[PDB]
Amino acid sequence: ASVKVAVRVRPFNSREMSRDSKCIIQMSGSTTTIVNPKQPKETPKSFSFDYSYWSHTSPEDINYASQKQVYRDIGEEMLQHAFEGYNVCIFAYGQTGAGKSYTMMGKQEKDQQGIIPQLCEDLFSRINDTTNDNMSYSVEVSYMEIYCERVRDLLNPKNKGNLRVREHPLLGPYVEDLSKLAVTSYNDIQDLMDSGNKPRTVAATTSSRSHAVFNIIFTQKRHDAETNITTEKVSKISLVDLAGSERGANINKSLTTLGKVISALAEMDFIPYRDSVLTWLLRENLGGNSRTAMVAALSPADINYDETLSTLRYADRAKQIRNTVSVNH
Ligand SMILES: Nc1ncnc2c1ncn2[C@@H]1O[C@H](COP(=O)(O)OP(=O)(O)NP(=O)(O)O)[C@@H](O)[C@H]1O
Ligand SMILES: [Mg+2]
Repeated sequence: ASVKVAVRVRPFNSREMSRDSKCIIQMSGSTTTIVNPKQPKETPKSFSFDYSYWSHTSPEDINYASQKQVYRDIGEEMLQHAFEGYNVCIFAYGQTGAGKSYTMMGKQEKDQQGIIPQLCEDLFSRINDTTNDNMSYSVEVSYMEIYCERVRDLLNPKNKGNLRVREHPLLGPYVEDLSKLAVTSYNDIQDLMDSGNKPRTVAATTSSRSHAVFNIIFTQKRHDAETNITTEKVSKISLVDLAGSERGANINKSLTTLGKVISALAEMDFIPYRDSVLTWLLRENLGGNSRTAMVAALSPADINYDETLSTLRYADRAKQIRNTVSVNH
């Protein structure tokens, strides 16, 4: 199962309009072409991707990609693998201010919800539409923050101590004492989501330097009538919103390493998964038993050409990543 990759271009931001920025990003079909505003006559660079989201204009535009449409595409696709029993992972990557959070979390207001809110709703909606009484479900959630290789339990602010990332001798990495709460309804998991988004530390001492990881352990129990054993079907849903690649540093280790892992996997001995908390935890999502997808946010502005071309190249490498996947039953 190769890593699926989507790119999404947002509208101009205040910094760009103030510089009379021109749009150097062009989308057609599954192709994305970027123009070099420095070398206009150089041949433009095109990239092929599984999903191309043109969100530079507005919803009044027939060719605009909305939150809903982005979700209903790669969002339902991954949620369905989850239902199939696969571990799943969707992570947003890109330049600081490119639109990673808008894509993953969006705005809790009218029409603006991102992939995480929409997936949670869909997940509960589907569970509640189950008509087979032999099927029962359990949804547990965890939300954390990674900043300077330090882990914070976003579902438990009261705790001011950063959690320890460990390696279970047989079950893989995991954050110690990370809250894992059970929720029986969309509203509950949404109130937990809002609570977590408020606890997040983006203060002002500027732009996001931390990564957020939203984990849902979705368990499907099937009851067999004749003998009383209950087969469990488990799938972990990891929704990641990283810090912008932006434009001794322990504030950026995870990001730099993430790029190395991505490239070394695309090249495929040995990978620095352990060089950073971010790559250590998501090890299995990167090169392991997981259905993984990347969503690459991109500025449409000429002033961000290097940053955006950089993104497109890492987005391109990810596509080359292949993971051995097996349903968990
Ligand atoms: N598709 C979109 N439509 C409308 N506004 C958008 C869209 N994508 C991003 N934005 C806005 O542009 C800014 C970038 O948002 P997000 O907040 O999405 O950035 P990152 O998450 O790109 N930033 P950072 O964490 O600092 O690297 C925000 O003010 C968003 O409201
Ligand atoms: Mg952000």
